[PDB]
Amino acid sequence: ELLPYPHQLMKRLLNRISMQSQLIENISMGFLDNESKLPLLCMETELERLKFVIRSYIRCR
Amino acid sequence: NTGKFRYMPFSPAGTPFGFTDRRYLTMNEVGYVSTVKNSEQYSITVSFFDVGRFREYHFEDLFGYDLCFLNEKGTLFGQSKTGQIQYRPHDSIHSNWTKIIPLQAGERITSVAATPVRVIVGTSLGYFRSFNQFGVPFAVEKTSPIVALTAQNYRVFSVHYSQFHGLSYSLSELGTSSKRYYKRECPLPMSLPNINSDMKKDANLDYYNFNPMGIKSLFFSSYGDPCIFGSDNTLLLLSKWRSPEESKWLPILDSNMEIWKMSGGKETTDIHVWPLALAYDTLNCILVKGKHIWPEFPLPLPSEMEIRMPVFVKSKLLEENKEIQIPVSMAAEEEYLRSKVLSELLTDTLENDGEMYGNENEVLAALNGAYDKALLRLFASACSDQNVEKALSLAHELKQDRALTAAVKISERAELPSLVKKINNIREARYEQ
Amino acid sequence: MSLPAHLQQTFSPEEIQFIVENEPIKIFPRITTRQKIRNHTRWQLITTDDKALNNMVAMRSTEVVLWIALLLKQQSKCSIVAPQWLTTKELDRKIQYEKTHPDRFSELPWNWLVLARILFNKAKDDFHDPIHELRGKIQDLREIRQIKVLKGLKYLNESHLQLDNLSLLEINELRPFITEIMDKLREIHTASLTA
Amino acid sequence: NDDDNTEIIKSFKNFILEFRLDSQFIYRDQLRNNILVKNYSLTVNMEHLIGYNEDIYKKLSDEPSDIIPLFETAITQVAKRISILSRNSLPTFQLILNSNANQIPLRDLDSEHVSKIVRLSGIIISTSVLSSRATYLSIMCRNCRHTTSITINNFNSIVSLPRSCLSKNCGPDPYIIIHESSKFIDQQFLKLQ
Amino acid sequence: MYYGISQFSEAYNKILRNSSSHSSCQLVIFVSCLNIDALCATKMLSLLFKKQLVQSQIVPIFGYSELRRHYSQLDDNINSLLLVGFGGVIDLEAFLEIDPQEYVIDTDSGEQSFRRDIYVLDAHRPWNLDNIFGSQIIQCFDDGTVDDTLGEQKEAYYKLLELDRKQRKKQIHEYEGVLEEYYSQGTTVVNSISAQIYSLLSAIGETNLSNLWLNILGTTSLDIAYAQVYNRLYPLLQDEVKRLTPSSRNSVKTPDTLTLNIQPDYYLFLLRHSSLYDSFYYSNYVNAKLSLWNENGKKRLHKMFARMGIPLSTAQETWLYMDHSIKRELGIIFDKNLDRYGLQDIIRDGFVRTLGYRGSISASEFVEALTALLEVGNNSAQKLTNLRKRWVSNFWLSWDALDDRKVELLNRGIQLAQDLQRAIFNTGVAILEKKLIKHLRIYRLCVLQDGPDLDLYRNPLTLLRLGNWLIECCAESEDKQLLPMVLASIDENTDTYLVAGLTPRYPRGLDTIHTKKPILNNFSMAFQQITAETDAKVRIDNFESSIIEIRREDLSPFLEKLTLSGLL
Amino acid sequence: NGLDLMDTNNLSHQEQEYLKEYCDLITDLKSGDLVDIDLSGSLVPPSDVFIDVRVLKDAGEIQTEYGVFNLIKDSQFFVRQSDVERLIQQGYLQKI
Ligand SMILES: [Zn+2]
Repeated sequence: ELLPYPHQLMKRLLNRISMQSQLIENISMGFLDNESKLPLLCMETELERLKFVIRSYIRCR
Repeated sequence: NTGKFRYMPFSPAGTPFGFTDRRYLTMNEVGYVSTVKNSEQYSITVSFFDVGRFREYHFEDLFGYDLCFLNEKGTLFGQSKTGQIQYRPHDSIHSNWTKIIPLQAGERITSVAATPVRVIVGTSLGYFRSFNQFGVPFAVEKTSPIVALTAQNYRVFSVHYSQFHGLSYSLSELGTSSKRYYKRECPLPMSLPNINSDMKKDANLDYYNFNPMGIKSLFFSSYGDPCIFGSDNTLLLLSKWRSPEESKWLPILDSNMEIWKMSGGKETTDIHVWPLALAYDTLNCILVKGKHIWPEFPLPLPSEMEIRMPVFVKSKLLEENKEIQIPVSMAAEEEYLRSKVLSELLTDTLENDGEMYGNENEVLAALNGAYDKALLRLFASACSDQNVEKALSLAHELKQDRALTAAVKISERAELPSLVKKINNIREARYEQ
Repeated sequence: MSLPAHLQQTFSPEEIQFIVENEPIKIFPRITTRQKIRNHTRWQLITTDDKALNNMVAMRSTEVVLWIALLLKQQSKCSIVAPQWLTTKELDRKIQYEKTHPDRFSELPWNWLVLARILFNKAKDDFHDPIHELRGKIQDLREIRQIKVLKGLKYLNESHLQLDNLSLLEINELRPFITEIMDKLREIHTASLTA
Repeated sequence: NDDDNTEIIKSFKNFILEFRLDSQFIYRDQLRNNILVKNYSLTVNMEHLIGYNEDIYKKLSDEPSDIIPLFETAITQVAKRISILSRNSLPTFQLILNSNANQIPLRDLDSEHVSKIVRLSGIIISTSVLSSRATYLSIMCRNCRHTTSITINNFNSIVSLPRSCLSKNCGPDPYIIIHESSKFIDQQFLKLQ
Repeated sequence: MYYGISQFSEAYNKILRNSSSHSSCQLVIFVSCLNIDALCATKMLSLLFKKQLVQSQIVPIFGYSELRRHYSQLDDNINSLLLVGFGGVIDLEAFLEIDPQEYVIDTDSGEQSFRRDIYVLDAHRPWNLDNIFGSQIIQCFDDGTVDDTLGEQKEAYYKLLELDRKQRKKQIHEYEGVLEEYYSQGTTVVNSISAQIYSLLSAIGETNLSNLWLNILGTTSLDIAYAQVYNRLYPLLQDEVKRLTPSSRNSVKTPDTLTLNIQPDYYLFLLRHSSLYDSFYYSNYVNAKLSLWNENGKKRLHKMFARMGIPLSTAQETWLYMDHSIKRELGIIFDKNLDRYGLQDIIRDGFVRTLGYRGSISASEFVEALTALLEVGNNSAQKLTNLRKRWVSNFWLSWDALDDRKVELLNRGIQLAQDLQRAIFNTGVAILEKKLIKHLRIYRLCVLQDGPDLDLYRNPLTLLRLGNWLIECCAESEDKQLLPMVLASIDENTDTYLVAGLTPRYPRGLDTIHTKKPILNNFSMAFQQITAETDAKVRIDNFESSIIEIRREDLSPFLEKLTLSGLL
Repeated sequence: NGLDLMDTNNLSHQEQEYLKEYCDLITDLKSGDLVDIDLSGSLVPPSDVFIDVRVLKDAGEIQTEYGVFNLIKDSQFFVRQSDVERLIQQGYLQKI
C-alpha cells in the first residue's frame, strides 16, 4: 500500500538541498576567479546521491 | 672482539637483504626507503605516506648506499664504507648535494640523522661530525660510539654503545639558534639480545647478521617523546624527558603478550611486529605472519596497536584455559595507569609545546574523566572486599569532584556506612582545595 | 509507467550496492586534512558527518562512509581496511559452523557479498590475505548458503517463514520468487477458507 | 598406483575449485548449473586446462584412457562437496572436452595416434540404437553366495568376471550378474564418413 | 632547447595549474592515429589524468587538414592542448594561423603567459626552429638532441632573429646556409614517445607495472623500423622490469598473478598464437634471409624443419597444442641448427606478460595485433572522408584492445594480423614474380595496377607494412644497392593512386659503421616541391610526409617529374 | 521526456491528445515544487561521478553548464557523468 507522506522530512530535505546547491554554486563562483577540489567533488556526488534517492522515492509514490 | 664489535650500518626500522636484491633502509612516519639491484647496482626508491604533499621517486645509484634517514623537508643517504653522504631536499627549490665523509681505518658509518638546522653522522669509532643543510661543515666531535639516531623537527636522540660502557642514551635539542642539551651519555634500560644469539634461532641468524644488537627502531612520539623497541618486544617511553632530574623509563607495551591475547590463546611466533611510529596511543606496526620478520613490497597495511602496560599476569589471564577473556578487576587499573601516564605526557607538552591540533584540551579533559572513572571502578572493587582503608586510600587521587560525589554514593551503596563519613570529610577538604 | 516493471517490488543489484555504500568503514587516510594551529574547504556534508574528514591524519585509521572512501580510493589518496570478518581465519570458522549446523545460517554481516565484490573490484591490493584465496572462500560460502536455501525451500508453508541470519543480496535475489509463490499459496488457502 | 591416482585426482579437484578468468569460477558455476538441471556432466575447455598447468595436460594427452576416469571421479567428489551437505547415490559424471587442435584428416589416421587424443571432422551416415553398458554391477557368487559389486570404467584399455571364488572352490566362473541391482548407462554407435 | 628531460615535471605542474578545473574541460589531447607509439603514449597520459581527475578531450587525427579544421572549430576556453606523435617539424603557428598577440594574457616583468598553451610530443628530428625556439605557445619536450647538437643552429637562428654591409650580408648568408643544411634532411626518429612519458611519470613517481608494460609496447613498436633505437632503449626497460617485479619469484600461478618476464623472444611472427612452421613462413626476417617467394624457398623451409628433426605436422600444429618436449627444448633446437642457415639473429630476448591462467604474450605479437586492428578494424572527396572516418574509428578499437577485460578484441586483432601478413606475403611474392619493381638510378618504382585485394593497401599502415616486407626482402640482397622504393595503389572508387615514399634500411642484425648512420627519407621536400609547381590535385595531408594521394591521370607525369627531381 | 517526443499514426486521436497533455502534466510536476531535483532523471544509482564517453553522432559544438563540449565524431571525453546524462539518453555518447 501507499504509506503516509512524511511532509516535514521532505520539507527539511528540500531546504537542505536548496541551500547546499547554493553553497556549491558559490564555491564554484569563488573558485572561478589551493586546488583541493576533492571536497567539491564530494559535495557534488553526495548531492547526486541524495537527489537520486528522492527521485526514486517520488516516482515510486 | 667479534659480532658486536661489527658496528654494521643501522637505520630506524631497517631490514636485511634476505634472499633477494631488495632491502628496506628506513621506515619512518613519513614514508619508507628501499633498495634493489639492477643485477649490477642499486636503484633507490623513496616513497612517502603523506600523498598530497610529497611524491614518490626512484633514482639511479652506482655507489650502493647503505644508510638512510627521512624528514619532512629532505632525506639523507649514506654508504657504510667510504661513506659518501648525499642529502636531497624533497622540494626542487633547494638543490641536492653530496660529499665524502672523512673515513679512517676500521671506520664504518653506523647511522645518520638530519635536522632542518644541522645534519649529524654516527660513526663506529664514535665521531659526531655536524654539518649544515647544504653540506658546509659546522663542527666535528667524538663521543662513545653511536649506533642509532633519531631526529624530531628540532630535537635529536642518540644511543651510545661500546664494548666498555654499554647502552647510554642522549637526547638534545639542536634548535634554530639554541643548541639546548637535555641529556648526555646517561645510561638506558633496553635489554640487549645475547642468549637468542647463542646459535639457537630460526631464520633470525640473517637478521642478527644485518643488525648485531637487534634494535628495531627509535622513533619519537607525536609530541616528542622518545620511544624504543627491539627483540624484547616492549616499548620504552621517557615520561618526564623535559626535566633532566625527572628521567622516567616506562614500559608502555609488550608485543608478545598482545599477540598471544589477540591470537585466541596460541603462543604463536610467526607473528612479528615492525613498529613505524607512535602517536598518542597509536602505535603503527606491521604484523607480519610468517618466518620472515622483515616486511615485503606489497607492504602490509600498517595496522595500529594500542598501548598496554604488562600488568597482565599470565597466571591471572589463564583463568580460562584454552577472544581471550580479560579479568576486569586489574584491567580497569591498567586503564587508570594508561590515563594517568597519558595525562602526564599531554600536560608536559601542553604548557611547553602548546596546542597541536586544536583538540588537546578536550582530549585531556576526557582522559581525566576516564582516569577518575577507572578510579571509581577500583574504589568499588576495594569496597567489595570491605576494605575501608583501601577505599579511603583510593579516594584521595580522584580529580573530578563529580567522581567524588559518585564515591560518596558508592560508599553509601556498597554496604560501607563508615566509608561515607570519611569520603564526606575528603569532599569537605576538597571544597577548600 | 513512472516505475519500470522490473523495479516494481524488488531492488536492482545497483540499488543494493548503493544502499550498502552508506555503511561506515575504517580507512587509513593517505592525506592529512588536520589544519594545523599555524585556504581549504571542508566537506560539510548533510548525508553524513564531516568531522572525521576535516580531521584526517596521514596513516591514522578513522571511520568514514564507504562511498567517500571508494571515491578517494579512485586515487591513491586513501586505503581501505578490511573488516574483521574478511580474514581467512574467520571465514574458515564460519565455514566450519555452516558445515556443523545444516538447518541455520551463519551470522555474517548482512552486506558481506556486496562488500566483498566492491572491495575485490576497487581495493584489490589492501588485503593482508591472498585475494585469490579470499575469492574462493567467498564463493564457497555463497554456494553453501545457496545449498541451504534450496533445502529450506522444500518447507514453503502458507502462513509465514523465518529466514534467520540470511544476507541481503540473497534476500533481494530471492524476493520475486518467494514473495510470489507465498502469495499464491495464501490465496488458495483463503479461497478454500471462504466459509 | 593408488598414490599417483590420488595425486592426479587432487590436482584435478584443485583445478576445478580454483580455475577462473576474472572473478568468476567458470567451471564451478558450470558444474553447479549442470547439477541444478540434473545434467551430470561438464564441458571442460582444453586451453583452460593447458593454461592452468601444462603438466596435467601432458599427463592427460599421454594416456587419456587412464587419466580421464580419475578426472571423472574428481568431478564426482567436487559435485558431492558443493551440491550436497555432508552429514549420495549420485551417478559418476560424464566428461566433455572442447579443443582447438589441428583437425587430422580422416584418412590420415594411421598405426600411430593409437590411444591418443584426436580432433577431426566428418559427416554422420549411420546412428545405431541405444544399447546399455553396465557401470555398477552387483554380482553373486554361485555356490557360497558371496555377493559383491564391480565398478566399470567403460574405458577399454587396449574387463571380464573374476576367475576365482574370492571367498568352497565354487568354480573358475562362480559369478552371476544381479540385474535388478546393477546400474547401466546408454551407449550409441555412430558411423562417420 | 625548450623543455629538457629534467624539467618535464615543470610542464606537468604548469598544465595542472592551467586546466585542473573540473567545472570545464580545458585540456585536449591530439593524437596521430595509425601510430602505435602515439596510441601507447596517449593511453599513459589518459590513465595519469584519470588519476588526478583532470577532464580531457582525446581526438584522433589522421591528416593535417583535419588538425587545422579541428583547431578552427576549437573553442577558446581550452587553455591547454596536447599533440602526440606530430607537429614537431612543421610551422604550427603558420599552419594553424597563430600569432602570440591574440593568445597572450597578462603580458606583465620579464615574463609572458598565454590563453592557450600547446605542447607537442614527437621524436622526428627535423625540429622546426621557429617552433622550438621562436615561440612560447608551442612547447616541445626535447629528448636531449636540441640542447646538444643544435647549438650552432640556435646561434644562427638567434642571429637571424636579431638582424631581421657586405660582411654583415656574408655572415647572414653563412648562418642561413647553416640553417638550410640543418633543414633539407630526411625525417628520422631517435627516441620513443612512450619512453619519454615514462621518464616524466617516473619524475612524478606515479609508475606501476601497467605503465611499464605500456612503455615496453611503445618501445617495441619502433623495433621493426628503428632497431638501433630499440637496442639503445632496451637496457632502461630491462632495468625497470627488474626493479618493479616483486621479489616473490617462482610463486604458484594464481588467476590474479600479473608477471612481466625477460625471456628468449625469437624474432618470429605470432609464435605463441600460430604454428612454428607458419611463424617461420610469415617471419619477415626468415623470408628475407631465404627469399621464400621463389618455389625453392618452401623446399628449403622444409629442409630446415627436417634438419632440426622436428616433424612437419608438429611444426604445423598450433603453438599451445604442441608436445611439451619440443615446447621445452625449442631453445636448444634453435641453438643446434640456426647458424647453419644464417638465421642465428632470430634468437632474441624480450619481455613477456602473463596474466594469471590466460597464457603468456610477447610484445611483438601484441603490437602486431594492435597494428592489425588499426588497419582492418572495420564523388571523390566524399568516400575518401568516409575512409578517414573508418581509419580514425579503428584507432579506438586498437585503444580498447589495451584493456585486459577485452581479450576477445585481442584475439580478433591476432587473426587480423595473421590475415594481413598472409596478404602482404602473397602480394610480395606476386610482385617479385612479375617483377613490378622497376630499378632506376634514383628509386625502385613499383605500382600496383590491378590484382587481388588491392583495396587493402589504401590504408596507409597496410602500405607501410607491405613496404616493410619488401624493404626487408631487398635488404638481404647484397647485389641490390641501397635505394628507396615507391609504392602506389589505384583506388578505383576515387580514381587515385596512393604514392608512398619509403626508405631503405640496413638488414636486421647487420651492424656496421654505416649502419649506425640512419637512412634519411628525403621524399618530403621532393614531394612538396613537385606538388607546389605543376598543379596536379595532389593531396599531401599525412603527418608522415612521404605519403601522397595523386590523380590517376597525373600519376605518370608526377613520377616523371620526380625522376627529373634530384632532391632526394 | 528527456529523450524524444514521437510514429503517432498507431494511436487514436484520444490517445494522441492524452500523450500531448500528459507530457505537459509531467513537465508541470517537474517544475511545480520538486524542481530542484530532476524527476525525469535516471533511476540507476549514480555509482561513479567521472566517466569516459565516445561521440556517436557528431553534434558540432554544444555549450555545457560551464565550458563547452566539441562533440567531434570518434572522439573520447572523460568528464562528469552528471552533465552528460541527457546527451547519453538522446544517443550521442555511448561509453557507459
Ligand atoms: Zn564362492
